[PDB]
Amino acid sequence: SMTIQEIIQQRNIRSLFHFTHSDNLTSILDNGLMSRSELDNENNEYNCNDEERIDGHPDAICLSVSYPNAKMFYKYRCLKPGDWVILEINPSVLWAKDCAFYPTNAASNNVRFINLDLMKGAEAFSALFSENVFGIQRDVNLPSEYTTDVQAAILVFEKIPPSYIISTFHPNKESAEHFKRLYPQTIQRYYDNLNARTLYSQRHYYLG
DNA sequence: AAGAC
Ligand SMILES: NC(=O)c1cccnc1
Repeated sequence: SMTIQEIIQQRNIRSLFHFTHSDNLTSILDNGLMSRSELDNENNEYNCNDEERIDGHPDAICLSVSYPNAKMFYKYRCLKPGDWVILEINPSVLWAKDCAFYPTNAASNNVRFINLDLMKGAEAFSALFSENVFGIQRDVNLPSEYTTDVQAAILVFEKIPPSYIISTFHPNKESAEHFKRLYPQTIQRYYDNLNARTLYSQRHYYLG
């Protein structure tokens, strides 16, 4: 059976993504990504989105494969003013860290009741690219690196050190420059015109 | 363009 690494190679996956409010970025670039449970245990300040955590795994960090969860992301941009950023993360996390793989949002009733052990591993990862995910039929032109359902999720049950963050995307140049000054060894990227296909876009538009 | 229960 194919390994996680083999699937990455075959599908041309190059990026994992994690959106977050800019309020969190200093702390993430300093300390790495941490779960809600761990931030609470360390008494670290953070700005979270979800007030329910219906997934049931507050000790896990949520990532996306190849494109952010543009639906949940846009919701929280409407609800929380200020700049949002998108962390780009090495696909190596998928094998190097303790990951569970979900073909849709990890809070969905379609996936959250399954034995967590069945969601680890290459078989669970391959399911993110299935021809039909709980009624979403994969488009025949969707490129190989994209999940069938834009909300497909990775839950990472340990910390992600900042060396796995390969770049960070900003919604304006000033935001990127601010963080570049503070973190000169890191890559801080930005869009000048947000009227464009950007990682802030819905995926169907981005790939259109 | 607005998850999840
Ligand atoms: N922060 C994230 O990128 C995220 C959160 C919830 C679901 N999928 C991704």
